[PDB]
Amino acid sequence: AMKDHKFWRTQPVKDFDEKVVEEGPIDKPKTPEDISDKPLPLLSSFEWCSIDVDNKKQLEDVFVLLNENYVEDRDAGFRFNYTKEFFNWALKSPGWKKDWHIGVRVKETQKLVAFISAIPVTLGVRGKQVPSVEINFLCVHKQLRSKRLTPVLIKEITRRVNKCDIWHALYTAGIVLPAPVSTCRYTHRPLNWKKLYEVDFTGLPDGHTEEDMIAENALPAKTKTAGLRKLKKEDIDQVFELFKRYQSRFELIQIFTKEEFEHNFIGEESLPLDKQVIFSYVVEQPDGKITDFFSFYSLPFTILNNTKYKDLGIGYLYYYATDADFQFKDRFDPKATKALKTRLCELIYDACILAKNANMDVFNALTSQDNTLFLDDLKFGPGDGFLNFYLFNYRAKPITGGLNPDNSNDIKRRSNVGVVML
Ligand SMILES: CCCCCCCCCCCCCC(=O)CSCCNC(=O)CCNC(=O)[C@@H](O)C(C)(C)COP(=O)(O)OP(=O)(O)OC[C@H]1O[C@@H](n2cnc3c(N)ncnc32)[C@H](O)[C@@H]1OP(=O)(O)O
Ligand SMILES: Cc1nccn1CCCCc1ccc(CC(=O)N[C@@H](CO)C(=O)N[C@@H](CCCCN)C(=O)NCCC2CCCCC2)cc1
Repeated sequence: AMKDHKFWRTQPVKDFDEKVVEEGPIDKPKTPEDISDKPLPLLSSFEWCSIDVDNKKQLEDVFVLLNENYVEDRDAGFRFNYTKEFFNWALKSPGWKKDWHIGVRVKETQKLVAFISAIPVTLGVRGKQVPSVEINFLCVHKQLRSKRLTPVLIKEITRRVNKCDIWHALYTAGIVLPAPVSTCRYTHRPLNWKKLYEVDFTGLPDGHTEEDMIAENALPAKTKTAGLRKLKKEDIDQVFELFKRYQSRFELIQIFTKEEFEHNFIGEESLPLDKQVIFSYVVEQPDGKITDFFSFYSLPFTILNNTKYKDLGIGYLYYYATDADFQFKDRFDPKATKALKTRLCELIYDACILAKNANMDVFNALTSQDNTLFLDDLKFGPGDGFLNFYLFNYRAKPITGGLNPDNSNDIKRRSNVGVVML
């Protein structure tokens, strides 16, 4: 259908038909001297803008913008609540630039009415290093939808990034578009089933009673794992080396330096429990050789439409890593596959205890990576929403996000997708 995308049909992206043999760039090489130094045009009523995260009324402009016009569920009763803190983490990774925090203020009043964003990252498509940028936070004010302002924001953020000599991008979106490299599904391990129920995040399956469900989803008040401790700087190297090792396993990943890792996993110390964004943990055995690591972050829902409650606490399982299976085999071979499982099913379970204890009403995950071994087992239910990963200017061989054709967790053949968008 690429032809019906009046805009996308002009972009360096893979296609629906097109099968590939050799993964590589889509445009004939370019160089910054080739790119325009002039920001694109926009109706006279509006002026481009650049957002300094460290400016307080600018962060404020964005936080408000997205807080009222960003992504909602398919039925519009819940909306993402990205907090200023969260922005402070995600928009300032190492290498970030204010020139890539593009805003679009209306000139007469200056009201921020559009945003699009890029932070730099280095991909690992089938192990082939690829200097790219990661895109996220594309948002246009509700009263400005359909004015086809988006292709501009893209055309403009692309332009700025080319000017820094980068030519590739990783972006994920829900809607279907040109080259889904892979796809995944969100799932939900209820922490506060009754509340989820009282705000219509879920319903009551027949033959069941709140007690039944409430008991069915019950979680221990204390984690069940020795060595289970929360990451510190001191660990980085072993951890980082551990993570690096583990993720080797997937066809599509981010190639974290050590710094743009520590930042990604240990957030600003100042912040209190109700503010904190990233929750990273590790398992330090007696001899020290920490063997386990997993993280998750907090990204609530603004419960629009409800009188019983105004906010939903949600914890998204982030990155994780474990030595189980590999020190064992070569192939992800059975005796080793199930070897991981039990160890995984044991980690995440504590993630759910941990997340629950941090006040998260529901714990989410994606059927990407080896999520599939523990999901069903750990009671992660099927979400109604899905996520599509894409690559701008790059021929990639379709990779795996854990879904059998009936959108069922593919427990056998897991997921080749290694990144985890924020
Ligand atoms: C190497 C450098 C290059 C780097 C750049 C790489 C690509 C980046 C672009 C992708 C950015 C998405 C990433 C994320 O942020 C995560 S996903 C988070 C996304 N956020 C939201 O959904 C928040 C709430 N929604 C809105 O704010 C939305 O308003 C909107 C901004 C998403 C879309 O704006 P709009 O509804 O007013 O439509 P429009 O008239 O302005 O433009 C339409 C054209 O753009 C495409 N259109 C509509 N929604 C789209 C979407 N989410 N992604 C992409 N295209 C979209 C369409 O396919 C179409 O074009 P066609 O004619 O071709 O069909
Ligand atoms: C990069 C990025 N980060 C965040 C967003 N994006 C990009 C935007 C495109 C990705 C996207 C769009 C919209 C959403 C919101 C969303 O889809 N929410 C769904 C996720 O699946 C949801 O809340 N599902 C819940 C509630 C929806 C109810 C209203 N329809 C569900 O299935 N709940 C039932 C769970 C239940 C299963 C059984 C066990 C108990 C829990 C998520 C991601």
